[PDB]
Amino acid sequence: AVAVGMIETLGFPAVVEAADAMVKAARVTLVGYEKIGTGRVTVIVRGDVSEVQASVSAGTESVKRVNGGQVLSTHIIARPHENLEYVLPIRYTEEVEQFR
Amino acid sequence: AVAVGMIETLGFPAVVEAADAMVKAARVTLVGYEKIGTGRVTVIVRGDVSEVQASVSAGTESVKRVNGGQVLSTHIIARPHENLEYVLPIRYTEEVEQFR
Amino acid sequence: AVAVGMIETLGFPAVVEAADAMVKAARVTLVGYEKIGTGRVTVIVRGDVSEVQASVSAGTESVKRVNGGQVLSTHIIARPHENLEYVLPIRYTEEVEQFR
Amino acid sequence: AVAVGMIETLGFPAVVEAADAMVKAARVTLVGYEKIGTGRVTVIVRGDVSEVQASVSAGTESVKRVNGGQVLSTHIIARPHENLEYVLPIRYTEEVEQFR
Amino acid sequence: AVAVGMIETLGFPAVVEAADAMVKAARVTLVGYEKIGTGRVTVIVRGDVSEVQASVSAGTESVKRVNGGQVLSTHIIARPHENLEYVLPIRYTEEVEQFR
Amino acid sequence: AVAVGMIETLGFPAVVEAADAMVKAARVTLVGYEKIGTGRVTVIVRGDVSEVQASVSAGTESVKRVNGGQVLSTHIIARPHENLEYVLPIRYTEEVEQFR
Amino acid sequence: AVAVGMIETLGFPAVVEAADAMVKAARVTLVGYEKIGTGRVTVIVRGDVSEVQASVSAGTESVKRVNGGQVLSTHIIARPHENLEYVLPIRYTEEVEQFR
Amino acid sequence: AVAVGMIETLGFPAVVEAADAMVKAARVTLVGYEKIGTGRVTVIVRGDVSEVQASVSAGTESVKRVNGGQVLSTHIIARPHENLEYVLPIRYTEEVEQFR
Amino acid sequence: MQMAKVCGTVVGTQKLPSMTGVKLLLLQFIDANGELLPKYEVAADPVGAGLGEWVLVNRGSAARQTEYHQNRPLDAMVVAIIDTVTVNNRRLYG
Amino acid sequence: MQMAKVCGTVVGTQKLPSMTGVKLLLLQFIDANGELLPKYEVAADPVGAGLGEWVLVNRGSAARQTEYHQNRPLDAMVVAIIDTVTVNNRRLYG
Amino acid sequence: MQMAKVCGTVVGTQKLPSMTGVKLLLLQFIDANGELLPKYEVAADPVGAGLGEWVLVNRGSAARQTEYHQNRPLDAMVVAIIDTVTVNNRRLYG
Amino acid sequence: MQMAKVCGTVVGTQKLPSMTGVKLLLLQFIDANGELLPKYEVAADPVGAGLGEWVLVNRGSAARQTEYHQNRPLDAMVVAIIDTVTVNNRRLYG
Amino acid sequence: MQMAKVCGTVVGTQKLPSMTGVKLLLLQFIDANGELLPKYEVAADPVGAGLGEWVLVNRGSAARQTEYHQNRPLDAMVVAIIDTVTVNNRRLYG
Repeated sequence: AVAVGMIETLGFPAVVEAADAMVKAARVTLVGYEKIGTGRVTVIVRGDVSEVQASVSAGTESVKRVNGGQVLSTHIIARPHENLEYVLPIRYTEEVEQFR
Repeated sequence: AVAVGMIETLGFPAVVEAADAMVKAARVTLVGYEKIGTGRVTVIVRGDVSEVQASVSAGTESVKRVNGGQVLSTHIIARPHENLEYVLPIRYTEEVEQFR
Repeated sequence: AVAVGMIETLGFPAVVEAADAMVKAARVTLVGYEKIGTGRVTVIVRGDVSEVQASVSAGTESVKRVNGGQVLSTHIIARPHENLEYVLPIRYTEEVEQFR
Repeated sequence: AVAVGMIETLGFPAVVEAADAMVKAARVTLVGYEKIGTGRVTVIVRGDVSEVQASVSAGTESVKRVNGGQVLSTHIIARPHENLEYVLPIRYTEEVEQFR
Repeated sequence: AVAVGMIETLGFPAVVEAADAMVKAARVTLVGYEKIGTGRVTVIVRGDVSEVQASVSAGTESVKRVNGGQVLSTHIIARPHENLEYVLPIRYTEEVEQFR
Repeated sequence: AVAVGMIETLGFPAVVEAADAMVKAARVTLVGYEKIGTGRVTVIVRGDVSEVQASVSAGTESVKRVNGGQVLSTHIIARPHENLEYVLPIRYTEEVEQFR
Repeated sequence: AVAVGMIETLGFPAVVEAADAMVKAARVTLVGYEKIGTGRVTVIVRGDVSEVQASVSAGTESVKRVNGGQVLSTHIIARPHENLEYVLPIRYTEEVEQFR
Repeated sequence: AVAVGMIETLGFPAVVEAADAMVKAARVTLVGYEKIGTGRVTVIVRGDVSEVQASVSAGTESVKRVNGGQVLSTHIIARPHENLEYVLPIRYTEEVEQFR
Repeated sequence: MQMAKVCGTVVGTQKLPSMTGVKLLLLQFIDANGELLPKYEVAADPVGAGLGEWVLVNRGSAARQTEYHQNRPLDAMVVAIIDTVTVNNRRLYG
Repeated sequence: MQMAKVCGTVVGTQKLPSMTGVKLLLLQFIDANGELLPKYEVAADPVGAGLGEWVLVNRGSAARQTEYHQNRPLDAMVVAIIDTVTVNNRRLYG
Repeated sequence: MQMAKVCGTVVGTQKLPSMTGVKLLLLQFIDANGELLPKYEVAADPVGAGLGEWVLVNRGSAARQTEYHQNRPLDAMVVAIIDTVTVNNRRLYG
Repeated sequence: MQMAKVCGTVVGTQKLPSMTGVKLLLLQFIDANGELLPKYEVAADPVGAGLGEWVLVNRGSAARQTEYHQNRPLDAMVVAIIDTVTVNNRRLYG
Repeated sequence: MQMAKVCGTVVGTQKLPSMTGVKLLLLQFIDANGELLPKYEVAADPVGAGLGEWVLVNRGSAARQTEYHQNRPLDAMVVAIIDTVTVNNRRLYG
């Protein structure tokens, strides 16, 4: 399907700067926001592979300009399986259909 | 449009003193309140970027008077993307529109 | 019932790459996604035991592609009891019936 | 497609004993035979992933029967993409349709 | 026009795992397969340059799971000259036009 | 005759970057692609002496930007004898007469 | 018969510079071009024994102009048997009869 | 007009081998021959600047095969002034007009 | 510095290895009166700026001074997001 | 250097941390005859100049020579407040 | 940086010895709207770019930052091949 | 370098301390044919040049090369007084 | 770099001591199609170029990279004599 990028940060000010710099660097759609405990917070963007690679790489460098900000894990899946959108919270919601 | 500032503290008494020092120091509206686990609690203010910068600097110094709380991370975004208000809890709620 | 494969990772970008590697490696269906705290996130696949063994081993190696990703625990149950699908989130939901 | 097993040996007597051990150990079809230089010779079997795993492991142990035989590389792909059979010599030919 | 990416591995089981990981990771078409001697085997993918970059990086990491094979050289050309399709075997063949 | 330039590299991703950078640096025609064993691959360009000297010198520097790419030998013959086109594979084929 | 001169080099750019130096130095006809593996490439000239000796000596010294070029073996047969032209590729082909 | 290249050798057998290697390497015309004392002998070629550069580099390497001769000085001027043709002996003579 | 308006983003995947992680904004230059000039720039963006903002962008060797752009081939960099522009004691922007 | 007239100030709140404390002036370039050119600059101002003043502004890496602007991303700086300009032995300014 | 289109190649044989091995591309600048400007550049090309492509071109001493152009007399360099230009959330190129 | 004509002097008393002792000339650029262009510069003058002379003016960091302008905020400098301009083997100046 | 045509020479006798031995060429810029632009430069000429020749000239601090122009106040330098220009696979020059 449409490519998915994830940036996991330790902290909410670092994950908002990650989410803000991703949709400002390229034409991606921030679709998701996932908390899994112990402050590990992940934002999920969708878009083309050129946009997601540019957004995640620029979103990673912007978190290390935040005091107390730390990137735990970043990943880009260029072509996720269509099974993944129904189970994992990486799919487009109706709140973000204007940005697709 | 309206800037966003975040202060993440360790502990709830530290995050109320941070939130109280923010809306007293400048013309910002406390709109949000985020818990991500391990006691990491974030308050979100909205205002002009000059007012958000003065409030976040004042809310950081007020946690130092709370014994048992510390500022983990602060961040200020001058103009967040409109994708962020639909995914992240940084938007104006209808209960806080009297303070805008 | 049909076999269960589980990969538990520390982090959400590691669990989406593990889930995407699993359903691409073999004829398994990603049916489940479980958060239990401290960043321990588990994805659950269903399929034949040879396909589940081929997927779970392939999903473990793909977490090494993720920076900051770490597999905590993997397990494969070849023939789970029928009691487990009514209590534990290892069952086929209606949303994933197209991938079975 | 259906699964692919490859055993690469150094030497032609080792690759015929590997190919004969594979199709006797399980319900796989030897479909391919590839020379890439420096004595690196690869035989390719097709079958179900449980049969391919049982054959490729059994074809590796039978090269130890051959004096001067050495397994260089083994690999099993549980679900190869459909693009690979039109480029790589892993496909079923018309001569091996009686053994499928 | 369409970008070209190459992964050269030492060994045929490593070059099939590289080719299988490339067309699964992104929207590329495996079009070619080249042997130049000393066991050096090269697979050629065609796609967009962002998809080729995601394929070549995923195809490089998947050779590390093959015991006995190693990546010798990788390269990506964003837009090859039209001279290269007639001399070098990087062009789309009619057997693989269904995967374009 | 018309000048001939050769770049011999160890590896097929290095020889495609050599062939691509040669016809992009100057007005040369890639006419040939020569395998002599042990991975020694030679691409052959034709053109004017100013074009071939610029292409071979820029093609040599571009190969040492490829990982695993190594230039073995480069040469430019500014005025080859007309005996050499009938014996050696350095002549214009009909596939490359549009680029001359 | 008419004398045979052979220069064997390691590499294809060295063997074209050896062949171009031979037919310029004397009245020899380049008739042959032989690959035997491991990059050992041989060019074969025919002519009078004084011309073949003068060309093979001049073709050996011109490989030192090639960076990474190396002469492995040179030999001159002053009067080869007529059996040799029907087995070995040292004979005058019809394409090179204009240079005899 | 056309470029001018000079090779100064120590000795007359070295300057004839230098002049013979220049007009064989590229499309240059040997036009001149200059003696200035202390055995310093110069040959002057005219041609295009790329052809003059290829001839001077080949004429320098050919003096190394002469026992008792050495290259003292080489130079290439891409387009000499019209003043130099009337003062310095670098112009085309009447006898060399067949080789222009 | 020059005043510029963020008009878009430039994404390049085939680039130098020192150019990775660098966010590239397409900025159109604006005059002192506030009108868009027919002149643009592509600049690195360390100060996170979105589409429509007024930015200060420098030129040349000053783009390599922010201690992580130092050995990077950059000749333009957003150094500030403009809050307000006052011209002749009159607020023009903000 | 160029002659410029101080037309106003530019204030940015989100900037680089090395841009903190730098006073930013909006300078419109004037010609050799004293008329305003349709070209501007935003420059650092160590020499304290107010609105309407004639200044000399440099360009490029000369703005980073002031031993407190050295590692700052500045490509323009007011170096002097113009007292007088003489053109063809005739006083133009001052 | 500037956006440019590769319109051709420039080959010089008589040059400085530090200029050898440098691939020189004739690049015509394109505007932010996508049309060709009447302005060109000759730049070094480390990122292998062919005729017709859209490239990012830096100017000045940023061309000497890629650790092998360091002591080379280069004032322009292709730093990236443009994949996508998005202007006002609308894809212009790619 | 550019050819320029000395059209006057610029005197500033309120300046940087590193700008003292620097003689500032108002220089109008002339074209290759010899006419005055509508473009000027203010440059440091180490080579003593007076009103009406033809000078060669460099710009950028080349103005800081004469070992007493090294840490001075100068982006323009008279490097030569023009004796003769010969265009197409015809003397244009001198 | 820019493509320029050698239109003449500039001789200055009263100059800086570091400008001694520097051959100064008056170069008019040519466009990408080959016509003469109304813009010139005076550049140092280490690669010996005569009148009428097509040269590549750089600008700025790249003129000080040829290890004998390092501390010389030069902002322009002929780096190559153009042998051939190919535009859209068609030979424009040479």
